Amino acid sequence: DVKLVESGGGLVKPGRSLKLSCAASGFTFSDYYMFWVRQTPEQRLEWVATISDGGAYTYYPDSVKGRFTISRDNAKNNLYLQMNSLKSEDTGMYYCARDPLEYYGMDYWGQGTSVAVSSAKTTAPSVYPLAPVCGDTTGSSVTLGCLVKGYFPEPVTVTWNSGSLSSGVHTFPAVLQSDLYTLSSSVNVTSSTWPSQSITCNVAHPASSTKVDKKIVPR
Amino acid sequence: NIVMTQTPLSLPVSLGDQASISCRSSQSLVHSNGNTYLHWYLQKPGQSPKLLIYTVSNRFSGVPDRFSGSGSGTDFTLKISRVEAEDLGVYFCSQSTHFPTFGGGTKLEIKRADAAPTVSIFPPSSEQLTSGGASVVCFLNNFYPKDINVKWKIDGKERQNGVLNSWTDQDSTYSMSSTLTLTKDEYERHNSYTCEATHKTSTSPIVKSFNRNE
Amino acid sequence: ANGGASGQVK
Amino acid sequence: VTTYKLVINGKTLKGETTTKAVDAATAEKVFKQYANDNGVDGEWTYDDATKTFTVTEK
Repeated sequence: DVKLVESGGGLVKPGRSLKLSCAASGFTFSDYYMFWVRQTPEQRLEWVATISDGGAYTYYPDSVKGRFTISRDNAKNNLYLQMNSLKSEDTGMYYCARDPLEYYGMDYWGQGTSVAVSSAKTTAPSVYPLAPVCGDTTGSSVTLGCLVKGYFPEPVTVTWNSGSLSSGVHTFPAVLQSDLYTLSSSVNVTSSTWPSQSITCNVAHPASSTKVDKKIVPR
Repeated sequence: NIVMTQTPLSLPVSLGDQASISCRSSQSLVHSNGNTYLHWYLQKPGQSPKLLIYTVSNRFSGVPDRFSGSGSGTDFTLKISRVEAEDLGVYFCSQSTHFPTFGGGTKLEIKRADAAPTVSIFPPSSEQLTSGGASVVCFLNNFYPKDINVKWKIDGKERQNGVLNSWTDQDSTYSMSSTLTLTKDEYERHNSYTCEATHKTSTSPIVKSFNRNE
Repeated sequence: ANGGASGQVK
Repeated sequence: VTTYKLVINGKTLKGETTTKAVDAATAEKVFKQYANDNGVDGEWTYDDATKTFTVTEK
């Protein structure tokens, strides 16, 4: 069956360039028009390039015209995308896809390759405790958290009490904040549980080799 | 430049339910050759889009006959006669009559009973303030449906500037964090901080506050 | 036109 | 550049982090910014053999 495998994505500084490849198998590659389609972090799909079956004709939207070049090697069953003068808005998952023979469309897509364009340097996160506002004598359940701010690149990993505190935890997806990443996690426990028992967020940022624990104390 | 718009944004369903999603194009999708190149795709998390319906109503290879498409000109709909768990994900329409463009996607998700959020507000930590920064955080946990409106109010005035929100994926409930990031100096400009949530479950907002000087 | 930005109809 | 390490022995923050720097002094500035960003306030020591700095709070 038809298979497409994209590769090559990585981090590149703004103004820089990168080449993506897309290996095709299970069909006569040379008979089909091929595309590159990307999906942004907010999950919108955007067509970025088209190439005719034989390779002579290439098409691009205005957002990419003059910076991207789609190409293909029909002997090796490879589709390519050279990206020049990269901008932060080019950050996204890149897919190659095939044009069916009897209608204009996209029948098969690959699993994708991620591209990130940023001028940030590797930075370990700051880990701040989110303890409840002081003075709560209700005896109701308490919600605690950890704020993991200013790291790059992704990702980070977060556990509570080395993973033994797994229920009632919400770890939110990272957001780009000051050209760096930020995430948070919350954990909810009965009031007889904390602060009598310690609660600690365990944070890891592989890229900076950071491994830190932050015990959450009351205000 | 043909704009593709999907309705609804999200469509919660129970297993076994019928499902309908619409896709509106800014201009006719009829090609000069008479055909309408309007397609539907399903994308599951971590996977690429897969073709479901091509050229308005043609089922792609392997697609069950539970899926059907129709519509004409500029208004099209994808139907699921009976929803199964494997159907859940985001459905996208696209058009290939002009240079390819895609709708924003309709997420098909599992219906749950309505649930109000549990709201908790957190002042900046001592640690961050020592550092010169001030993040105020609010968690809005375990609610349903997903639509929720959150407002930061400082001495009664709304603040949108510096607010970033992050939503957890679908228990079947949703959760969300809102973080207002200020400098220490800005944070010290005001004393009353409130995180206010408006959700379908109630006519009244859920308000959680603290005072910088307490 | 046949072949173009959105593919072809062979 | 070479790799330098930091051992943080704080009252509530404990663990490790690293940085790539031209020399130890250059690494110490990155690490003091990092500790300051995490609210740490402690005594700095350095182990030459393992190119590891330690910041310990009372």
